[PDB]
Amino acid sequence: HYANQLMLSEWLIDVPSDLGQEWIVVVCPVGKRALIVASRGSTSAYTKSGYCVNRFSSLLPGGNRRNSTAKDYTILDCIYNEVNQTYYVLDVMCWRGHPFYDCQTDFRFYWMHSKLPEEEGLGEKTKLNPFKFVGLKNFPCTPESLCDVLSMDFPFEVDGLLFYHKQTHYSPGSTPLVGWLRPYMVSDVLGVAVPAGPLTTKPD
Ligand SMILES: CN(C)c1nc2c(c(=O)[nH]1)N(C)CN2[C@@H]1O[C@H](COP(=O)(O)OP(=O)(O)OP(=O)(O)OC[C@H]2O[C@@H](n3cnc4c(=O)[nH]c(N)nc43)[C@H](O)[C@@H]2O)[C@@H](O)[C@H]1O
Repeated sequence: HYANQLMLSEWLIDVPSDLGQEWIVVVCPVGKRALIVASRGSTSAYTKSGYCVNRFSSLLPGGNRRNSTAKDYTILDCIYNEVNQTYYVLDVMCWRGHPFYDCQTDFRFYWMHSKLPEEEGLGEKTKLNPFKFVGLKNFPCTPESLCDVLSMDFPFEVDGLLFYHKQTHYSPGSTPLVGWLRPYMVSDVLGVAVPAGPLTTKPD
């Protein structure tokens, strides 16, 4: 079935000792989690719960009129952002038929840092690509980096931060090797200094 296909995070309560040297953080936009599947001709979006929420065309190698082939299917882990009609790419499980489930995440993240941009107008709205696909940036988890990101400006309403272990592979379901925290939470839970501002402002 198409359900339980996305790797899920857990609240990050315990702080990994090798955090700054073995983990990377991703700032996530507000939106809906989605399994994306481009296969022979078209692209389909599934919910975390497994059912299709859309079937359209995209500039992904998988489905599309112009660009298609056998086992040329591509599978992504995305967060759909309504206000921007954009599918923010979080992870890649399979590209052009090359599976990446058994690969460590820092490889997966780097592999999309360069292969997504290589697709002509993937980042723009177009007749064959009505929905934009934009890869999310990941950063180091050193104190300085965390401060950098927490003071950065994003083209979307930030929902939270995901913490990935560089070594873990891709396995569907919740896992401790992937952490989650609202931005205004890092100070307490991660015991570090942080730049005052929108992203670090706690709710009272
Ligand atoms: C709690 N947690 C560990 C967590 N929460 C997350 C994320 C995340 O990575 N981790 N996100 C990427 C986002 N998120 C929160 O869950 C919401 C999920 O909404 P969305 O996936 O876009 O719509 P959807 O139709 O899947 O919504 P669901 O019925 O699942 O209802 C939302 C609930 O799913 C659960 N959930 C979603 N993602 C995760 C997740 O990744 N881990 C865990 N443990 N739980 C999650 C939470 O209870 C969340 O409140 C987000 O809006 C945000 O409030």
